[PDB]
Amino acid sequence: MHRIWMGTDPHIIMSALGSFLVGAVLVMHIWAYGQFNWPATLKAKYATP
Amino acid sequence: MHRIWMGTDPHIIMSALGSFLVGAVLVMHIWAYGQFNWPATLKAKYAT
Amino acid sequence: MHRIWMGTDPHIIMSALGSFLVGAVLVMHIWAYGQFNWPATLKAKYAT
Amino acid sequence: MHRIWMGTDPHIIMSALGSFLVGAVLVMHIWAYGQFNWPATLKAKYATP
Amino acid sequence: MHRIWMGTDPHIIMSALGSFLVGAVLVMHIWAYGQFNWPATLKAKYATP
Amino acid sequence: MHRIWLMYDPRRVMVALVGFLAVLALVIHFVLLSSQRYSWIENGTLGADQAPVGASAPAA
Amino acid sequence: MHRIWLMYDPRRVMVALVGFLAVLALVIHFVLLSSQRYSWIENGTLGADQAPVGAS
Amino acid sequence: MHRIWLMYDPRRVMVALVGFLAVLALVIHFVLLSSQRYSWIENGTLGADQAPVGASAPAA
Amino acid sequence: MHRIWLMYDPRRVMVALVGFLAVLALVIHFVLLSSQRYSWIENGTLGADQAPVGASAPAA
Amino acid sequence: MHRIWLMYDPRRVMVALVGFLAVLALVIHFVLLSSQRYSWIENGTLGADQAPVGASAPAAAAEMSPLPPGR
Amino acid sequence: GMTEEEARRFHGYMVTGTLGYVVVASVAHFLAWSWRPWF
Amino acid sequence: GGMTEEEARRFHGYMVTGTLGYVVVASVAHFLAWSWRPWF
Amino acid sequence: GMTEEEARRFHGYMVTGTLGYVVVASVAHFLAWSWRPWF
Amino acid sequence: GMTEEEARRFHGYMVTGTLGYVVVASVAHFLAWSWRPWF
Amino acid sequence: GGMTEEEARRFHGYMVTGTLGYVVVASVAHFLAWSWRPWF
Amino acid sequence: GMTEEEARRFHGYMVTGTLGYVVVASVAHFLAWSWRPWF
Amino acid sequence: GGMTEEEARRFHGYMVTGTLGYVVVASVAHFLAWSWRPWF
Amino acid sequence: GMTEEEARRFHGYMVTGTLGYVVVASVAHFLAWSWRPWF
Amino acid sequence: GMTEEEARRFHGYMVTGTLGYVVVASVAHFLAWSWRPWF
Amino acid sequence: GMTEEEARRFHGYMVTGTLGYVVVASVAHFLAWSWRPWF
Amino acid sequence: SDVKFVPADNYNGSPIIPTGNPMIDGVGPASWAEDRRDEPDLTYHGSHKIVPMRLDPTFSIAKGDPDPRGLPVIAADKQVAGTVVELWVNRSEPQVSYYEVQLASGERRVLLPTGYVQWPNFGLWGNDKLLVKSITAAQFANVPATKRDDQITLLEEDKICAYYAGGHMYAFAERS
Amino acid sequence: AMLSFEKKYRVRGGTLIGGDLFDFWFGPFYVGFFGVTTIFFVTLGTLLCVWGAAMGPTWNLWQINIAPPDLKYGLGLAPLREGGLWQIITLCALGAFGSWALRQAEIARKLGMGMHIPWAYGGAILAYTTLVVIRPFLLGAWGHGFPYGIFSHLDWVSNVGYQYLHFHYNPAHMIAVTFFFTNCLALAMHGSLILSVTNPPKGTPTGTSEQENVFFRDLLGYSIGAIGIHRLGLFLAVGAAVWSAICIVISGPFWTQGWPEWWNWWLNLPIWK
Ligand SMILES: CCCCCCCCCCCCCC(=O)OC[C@H](COP(=O)(O)OCC(O)COP(=O)(O)OC[C@@H](COC(=O)CCCCCCCCCCCCC)OC(=O)CCCCCCCCCCCCC)OC(=O)CCCCCCCCCCCCC
Ligand code: BCL
Ligand SMILES: COC(C)(C)C/C=C/C(C)=C/C=C/C(C=O)=C/C=C/C(C)=C/C=C/C=C(C)/C=C/C=C(\C)CC/C=C(C)/C=C/C=C(\C)C(=O)O
Ligand SMILES: COC(C)(C)C/C=C/C(C)=C/C=C/C(C=O)=C/C=C/C(C)=C/C=C/C=C(C)/C=C/C=C(\C)CC/C=C(C)/C=C/C=C(\C)C(=O)O
Ligand SMILES: COC(C)(C)C/C=C/C(C)=C/C=C/C(C=O)=C/C=C/C(C)=C/C=C/C=C(C)/C=C/C=C(\C)CC/C=C(C)/C=C/C=C(\C)C(=O)O
Ligand SMILES: COC(C)(C)C/C=C/C(C)=C/C=C/C(C=O)=C/C=C/C(C)=C/C=C/C=C(C)/C=C/C=C(\C)CC/C=C(C)/C=C/C=C(\C)C(=O)O
Ligand SMILES: COC(C)(C)C/C=C/C(C)=C/C=C/C(C=O)=C/C=C/C(C)=C/C=C/C=C(C)/C=C/C=C(\C)CC/C=C(C)/C=C/C=C(\C)C(=O)O
Ligand SMILES: COC(C)(C)C/C=C/C(C)=C/C=C/C(C=O)=C/C=C/C(C)=C/C=C/C=C(C)/C=C/C=C(\C)CC/C=C(C)/C=C/C=C(\C)C(=O)O
Ligand SMILES: COC(C)(C)C/C=C/C(C)=C/C=C/C(C=O)=C/C=C/C(C)=C/C=C/C=C(C)/C=C/C=C(\C)CC/C=C(C)/C=C/C=C(\C)C(=O)O
Ligand SMILES: COC(C)(C)C/C=C/C(C)=C/C=C/C(C=O)=C/C=C/C(C)=C/C=C/C=C(C)/C=C/C=C(\C)CC/C=C(C)/C=C/C=C(\C)C(=O)O
Ligand SMILES: COC(C)(C)C/C=C/C(C)=C/C=C/C(C=O)=C/C=C/C(C)=C/C=C/C=C(C)/C=C/C=C(\C)CC/C=C(C)/C=C/C=C(\C)C(=O)O
Ligand SMILES: CCCCCCCCCCCCO[C@@H]1O[C@H](CO)[C@@H](O[C@H]2O[C@H](CO)[C@@H](O)[C@H](O)[C@H]2O)[C@H](O)[C@H]1O
Ligand SMILES: CCCCCCCCCCCCO[C@@H]1O[C@H](CO)[C@@H](O[C@H]2O[C@H](CO)[C@@H](O)[C@H](O)[C@H]2O)[C@H](O)[C@H]1O
Repeated sequence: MHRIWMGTDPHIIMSALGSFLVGAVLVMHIWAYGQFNWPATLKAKYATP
Repeated sequence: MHRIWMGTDPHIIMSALGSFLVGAVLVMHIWAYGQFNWPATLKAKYAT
Repeated sequence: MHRIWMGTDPHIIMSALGSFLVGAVLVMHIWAYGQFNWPATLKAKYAT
Repeated sequence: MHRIWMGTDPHIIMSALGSFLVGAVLVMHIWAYGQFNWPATLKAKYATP
Repeated sequence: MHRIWMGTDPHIIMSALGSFLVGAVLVMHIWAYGQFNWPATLKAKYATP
Repeated sequence: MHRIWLMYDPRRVMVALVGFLAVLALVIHFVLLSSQRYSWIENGTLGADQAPVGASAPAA
Repeated sequence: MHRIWLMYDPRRVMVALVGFLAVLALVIHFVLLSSQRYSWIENGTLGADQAPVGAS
Repeated sequence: MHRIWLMYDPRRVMVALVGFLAVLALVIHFVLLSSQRYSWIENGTLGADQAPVGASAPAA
Repeated sequence: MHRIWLMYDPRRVMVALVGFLAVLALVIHFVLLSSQRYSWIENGTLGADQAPVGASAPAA
Repeated sequence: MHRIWLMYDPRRVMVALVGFLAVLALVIHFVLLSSQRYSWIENGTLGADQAPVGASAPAAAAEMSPLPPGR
Repeated sequence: GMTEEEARRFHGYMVTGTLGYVVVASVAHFLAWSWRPWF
Repeated sequence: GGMTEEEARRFHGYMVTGTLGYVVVASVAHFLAWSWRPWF
Repeated sequence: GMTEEEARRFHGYMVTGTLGYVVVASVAHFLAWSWRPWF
Repeated sequence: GMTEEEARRFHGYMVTGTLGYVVVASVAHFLAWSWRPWF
Repeated sequence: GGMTEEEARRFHGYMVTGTLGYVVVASVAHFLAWSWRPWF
Repeated sequence: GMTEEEARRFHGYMVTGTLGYVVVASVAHFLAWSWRPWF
Repeated sequence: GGMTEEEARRFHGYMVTGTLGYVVVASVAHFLAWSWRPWF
Repeated sequence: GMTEEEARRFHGYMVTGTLGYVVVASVAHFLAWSWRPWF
Repeated sequence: GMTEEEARRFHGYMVTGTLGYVVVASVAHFLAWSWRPWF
Repeated sequence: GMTEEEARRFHGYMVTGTLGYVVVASVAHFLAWSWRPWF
Repeated sequence: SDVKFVPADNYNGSPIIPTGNPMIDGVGPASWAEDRRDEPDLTYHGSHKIVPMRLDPTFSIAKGDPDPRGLPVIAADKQVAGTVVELWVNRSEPQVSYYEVQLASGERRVLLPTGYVQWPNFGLWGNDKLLVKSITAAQFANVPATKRDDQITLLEEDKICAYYAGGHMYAFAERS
Repeated sequence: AMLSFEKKYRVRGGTLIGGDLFDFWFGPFYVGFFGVTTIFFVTLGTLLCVWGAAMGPTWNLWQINIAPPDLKYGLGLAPLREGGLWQIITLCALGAFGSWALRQAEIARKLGMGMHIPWAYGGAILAYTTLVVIRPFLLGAWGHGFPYGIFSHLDWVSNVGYQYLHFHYNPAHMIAVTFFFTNCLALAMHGSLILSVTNPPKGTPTGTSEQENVFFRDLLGYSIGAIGIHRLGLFLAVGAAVWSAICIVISGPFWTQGWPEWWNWWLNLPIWK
């Protein structure tokens, strides 16, 4: 399968993969914070009455 | 059957198929979240 | 029967047919979802 | 009768005939769905009460 | 693994990493101050009636 | 595919692309800023259920 | 078929096509954005039953 | 009939044709979108029994 | 990535960039200064909870 | 960081910078002089608690309107 | 300038594209007719 | 230019095979649809 | 000018790119139609 | 006039920059959606 | 330029064959339709 | 573009990746069906 | 330029290793998340 | 017109100058946010 | 640009810098958890 | 034209000029702040 | 066939294509009014309107302008085409009408209409050379001649001006 | 058909876009790419004006009136029957006027002329764009544009003038009027001088640059010269349109009181307050 990398530059591969991962991870957290009600339970734990 | 790939560029085939799959999966998930009422039931499990 | 393909381009044929199928299948599903009341019955099952 | 075709590119004949047939078939179905009350009876069979 | 750095400029790498860390750390603190109710509880400790 | 950059001078294309995106971004931001729903400078701190919504259809 | 590109330089047609499609897309969006039914920036969160219809 | 392409340069008859069809298609759509019966963006979801029909004043 | 500076003269790009950034900064400051919530010359000393907020959805 | 002085002629930069700073200084002074809170020639002697502050909210009465009715 | 052979070749495409365009327009009119008749 | 008569013969075999495969799969789909919700 | 084999090469790309654009647009209409039908 | 190998390396950056731009916009939209969704 | 009489002669064979095939399938469709919802 | 030799090799990986994708999707659907069946 | 078959073979080994490392850490994360707040 | 080494030297200052500005601007936004949040 | 020998030494510092930074952060999180646990 | 020695010696006066100006402006701001704060 | 151009194709309204060198033959923007009267233009009292300045001592450079004589002329290809030997003046409306240029690396002297010259920095400062953006230093050798060096005819004016006019289209083209 | 000297000049080249494809003539007209776009916008914009007349109350040429939308629509496209059609025609007009100027640049390049004519026409385009784009944008509604109708746009001009009580007192308007009037005087003088030397009384020799120079100096007390009078005409004519664009863009976006009370600053100069 390693034939697939031929002709490419490693820095471009690692740029592309690096940017994709930053995107997906950020999106997945922004989404997960909406659904799981966290940190909202954390905030409500320490919030001042 | 392989010789349909002759004269193509494989990095373009992988670009087209990659673009299709990313689009198709995202369309299917936003459609499915509408029909299946999930994550809506997940959000309702942890709320106030 | 086969020689209708002479002088044609295989990728143009597969592009044309591929795009026709996508159009037809999308039309057929959107129409069929209207007539058969699905996924509407699916959505109603798991709605709250 | 075959001498009809002699002036002509067979791909043009197929393109022209294929255009006509798609056209006629679609017009006939759109028309027939109006007159025969189908798929309207199908839709009524499964519509939510 | 070190071969990833070949062809790059050390100062661009340190400049980019440094700017990332500043951005990430600032985001993380303003976020964390929101969730953990600090320094808000610190201010309330020493504030005047 | 990279041979597209033989058809056009990339030095020219990038200037056209940046121009198009800069104008488009300014147009979208101005459209949103002029709306009710997304006039975020005055109302950005409102919660999503407090933010304006356009009128619905009449009941009959 | 392909001899059309012997008459019209595909390098130039492809630019004019991008220009045409960009203007057409902008016109269709600005038409819809200004309608009542499809003013999606103000009302996009309305359900399809709630969305305006231009009856009078 | 093909000899019309000896009278006129096909390269620029086709531009004239495509330009004509563009102008004619746009005019007809704008004419309809001005009408009440065919203002389809606002009222396209109405069935034919609800679609506007124009009449003259009843002239009592 | 540095070969971008062979396509474009950095003596041009520096002057272009500073011209762009200065204009963009002045636009944003005057947009904020013209707003109500961020008219900071007159109202800057208001606390965050006292500063103006745009109209909500009224349900009325 | 001297190499900028080969990249551009110091006379033209020096004039351009001084021109920019003078224009900016005049703009900021006149924006302030036009304001209520910082109209220092008339009100500069007021204490910090006495100086104008922009409203936390404008006032209204339902029957009153600043603009005439129409269209 | 094109030969009368090239003229016949071009004219074959021009007729075929015209027919295809008219077919599409005909279906579009019959869809429009079924949605909201104009006579 | 374009496909030779040899390429045409060879291509036609795959074209027919792919078509018959597609129609077979669609036939299964319709049998399942009919047994789920008959439409006549 | 351009040779007929370059024209035949470009025609492959142009047809594929055109139809791919129409496919993406057809999906966008499927989303728009599901959200708020216009008929 | 750019060579084909210059185009080859240039395109890699153009793809990378486009992907990076789309990634940042995708996060920007997801943040905006979480703050105030438009559908 | 187009077709000699010889390939036209075999093209005609496929044209008549395809037409008759289409008319047969359409005949079955009308027989099914008539049994389902007669229109005269 | 690709040779018959490159096409032969590329096709094998393409078939393999396609089958792997379908297999994973088959497990995904079996899980989804057991969780919330839709017919 | 562009990566050779020799260099690609070496690069692929790290890429596979890094991808497995990432998936392993994410597998731990999902186990912790599931035991903390199950989502089905 | 830049040589390779001239462009590569300039690119160092250009990257760091850009990133330094963005870092300063991010502190400015942090301060502005703590004074009067816009969301 | 950076040679392999520079890259070899550079990598050793970058990894040890990274590990040190993670060590300090791990202590920070241990302290933070003992002060205000968040799960 | 400007030499590298000229630039170096010019930069010294340019930096003390800028620094002296920033020193005066910051004293002027803190006087203004003490008289009538804007936050 | 001496005919200077042929149709691009047989359709109505098609362009013409030059056969020879369009700058020499005079086609498109290089063309001139070929029937123009081949006589000098005259002042109201009937002297020659355009003459070299050495023939009328009434005229002199305005004090504190540069005299352009002896300056190099820099052509479109940045080559030095020559140096200004003389000014020609309009006696009906006092102005410089033509520079006369001694060609560098050649025997010949040629006229240069001042509309096609510009100063470095548009004359405000420097003024140490002349710029001719429209033609190359090679093409300066083919600039049309006047029959005499003390006078210029209306036809010769048209020919010379048309030569520099065509350059902006044809100077950097293989169409020669 | 061609002028008896023309064929010689009909070369390829000078096009800004489209290469050789559109580089041809249709009768007297040069086409080119912006010729094609001109005819597209002219045809569409004209046929929409005919549609505006059809759905309006009358076909009388003077009375046809395609009005802009109400101000309440702001910067949105109104319903077509309520001013939206005026907006589409405005986009056509901008496209046509822009294409026309760029087509003139191709023609000037093909003849080896300077660009003076496209830029002069740019002054008219600027004034139009100010009336229908820039001023309505600064006011925040496209409904501030003028209606397309031969007399109905004069009703708009009248009412906009009296929005400032006494529009004659607009200072930029006074300058613009002075350019328009001085331009008409200069055109009469230049036209008369050229004609009077080229058409002397019967049995008199054709005149000379010296005679027109002498007569012009008797009229103004100085000699403008042949290049100068064409520079002056262009300066006056284009300057008139530029000062016109200024005078309308300041009215509303910048000054909102009556124009007479603008002159209060002159009365209050400290030398005589
Ligand atoms: C209010 C104060 C200020 C108001 C200010 C008003 C200013 C008016 C300025 C414009 C007037 C001059 C226009 C002109 O001469 O164009 C050339 C053209 C043709 O003649 P040619 O050029 O000498 O010869 C060429 C031709 O023979 C062969 O050329 P070719 O074979 O290559 O091309 C084909 C032909 C076909 O002809 C046409 O297509 C033109 C038909 C329409 C002409 C309308 C002219 C305007 C009349 C206005 C007066 C009135 C009409 C009612 O030739 C062409 O292609 C030529 C195209 C010319 C396009 C000119 C368009 C001008 C539109 C002006 C609109 C003015 C709106 C105000 O001339 C004509 O067709 C005849 C025009 C004669 C002047 C009008 C006099 C009317 C007097 C009263 C009625 C007389 C009845 C007998
Ligand atoms: C000089 C060559 C490199 C560089 C080399 C280093 C080195 C070496 C170190 C850092 C460190 C840091 N760098 Mg630095 N860094 C550069 C450019 C930047 C840029 C930028 C806008 O370009 C930014 C935002 C940063 C940001 C940062 C922080 C994330 C971090 C903590 C100190 C700090 O705040 O420094 C702000 C940055 C600056 C004011 C400019 C950079 C130079 C100054 C002198 C600071 C860093 C050196 C530090 C004092 C060394 C101390 C001794 C060691 C601890 C043994 N660097 C330049 C291009 N950077 C330190 C770290 O990793 O901490 C965990 C560290 O040890
Ligand atoms: C408001 O209501 C109002 C408006 C007022 C009411 C009134 C309306 C009126 C009056 C309407 C009039 C309409 C009209 C009247 O005629 C309309 C006439 C329409 C016509 C004719 C349409 C024709 C379309 C033809 C097409 C699309 C052809 C396409 C050709 C193609 C694709 C092939 C291209 C060539 C190729 C591929 C290869 C060439 C080979 C080469 C080069 C080779 O081999 O060398
Ligand atoms: C709802 O109301 C309304 C809408 C009215 C209802 C009505 C609807 C109607 C009327 C529908 C009609 C549908 C229809 C017909 O009638 C639909 C027709 C469908 C058809 C035909 C589908 C065909 C599919 C074929 C496929 C997938 C083939 C794939 C082939 C492959 C993969 C092989 C590729 C080639 C190779 C490998 C060659 C190698 C050698 C090479 C290259 C060499 O040798 O060079
Ligand atoms: C209510 O509002 C109103 C407005 C009134 C309503 C009405 C609206 C109307 C009437 C609309 C009409 C629309 C219309 C009409 O036809 C719309 C027609 C649209 C069309 C045709 C779209 C076509 C798109 C084609 C595309 C995108 C092609 C992309 C090609 C690509 C990417 C490949 C490029 C080439 C490569 C890469 C190879 C280079 C060579 C290489 C590398 C080499 O050689 O090596
Ligand atoms: C109100 O709502 C309305 C508005 C109406 C609705 C909207 C409607 C419409 C119509 C929207 C349209 C959207 C659109 C349509 O196309 C949007 C299209 C967007 C696109 C394509 C974006 C592309 C971005 C690409 C970028 C950023 C690339 C960056 C590249 C970089 C950084 C590398 C540069 C090179 C370098 C560094 C050096 C290389 C090496 C070299 C040189 C060497 O080595 O030599
Ligand atoms: C509702 O109200 C209203 C509307 C009013 C009601 C009334 C409606 C009316 C009046 C309808 C009339 C309909 C009609 C009238 O005629 C309908 C006519 C229909 C017809 C004719 C259909 C014919 C179909 C033919 C087909 C499918 C042929 C396929 C052939 C194939 C596949 C082979 C191709 C060739 C090959 C392979 C050989 C290559 C050899 C080569 C290259 C070589 O040998 O070199
Ligand atoms: C909700 O309502 C609506 C929307 C209506 C519902 C309906 C939706 C519908 C109709 C959906 C249909 C979906 C569909 C239809 O077909 C879906 C089809 C999906 C398919 C086919 C997926 C295929 C995936 C294939 C993959 C992942 C392959 C990966 C290959 C790899 C990794 C190898 C790469 C090559 C290598 C390593 C060798 C290089 C060597 C080289 C270069 C050398 O050696 O030179
Ligand atoms: C919430 O609703 C919605 C959003 C809808 C839900 C759905 C979400 C969906 C659909 C998600 C899909 C996610 C997904 C896929 O499908 C995600 C895919 C994830 C992947 C692939 C991750 C891969 C990570 C790989 C990493 C980190 C590699 C690291 C490499 C390292 C450390 C080594 C580098 C060293 C080198 C290079 C040195 C060698 C150089 C050498 C030798 C040299 O130079 O020579
Ligand atoms: C709140 O909600 C949301 C936000 C969603 C929550 C989620 C947040 C998320 C997902 C966060 C993820 C963060 C992350 C992910 O990876 C974070 C990763 C962080 C990393 C990698 C930190 C690395 C730090 C490294 C340092 C400090 C290195 C220092 C190195 C030094 C000093 C040596 C320098 C070089 C030298 C000495 C030169 C030698 C020789 C040379 C030059 C020669 O010899 O030439
Ligand atoms: C509410 O209002 C709105 C407006 C809306 C709010 C917003 C405002 C905004 C956006 C503001 C932005 C501000 C800004 C942005 O960059 C501001 C930037 C300011 C800067 C860069 C200031 C720099 C000053 C430097 C000076 C003064 C240098 C003096 C040097 C001297 C004296 C030495 C001269 C040389 C000598 C003596 C000898 C040389 C040697 C020689 C010759 C030799 O040795 O030969
Ligand atoms: C060529 C590419 C085309 C891409 C697709 C673009 C959209 C075109 C859609 C055409 C098919 C429309 O098909 C039609 O969908 C509507 C959607 O309201 C269905 O309408 C019915 O079901 C839907 C739910 O599905 C209900 O919300 C609706 O109130 C009811 O009337 C019709 O029963 C069906 O016949
Ligand atoms: C507009 C954006 C939306 C997406 C648009 C594109 C989506 C679909 C892309 C499918 C990619 C594969 O599509 C296929 O690519 C190959 C090259 O790989 C093209 O192949 C073309 O170029 C190759 C190589 O230069 C030639 O040998 C060949 O004769 C020619 O047809 C095919 O003509 C096209 O059918």
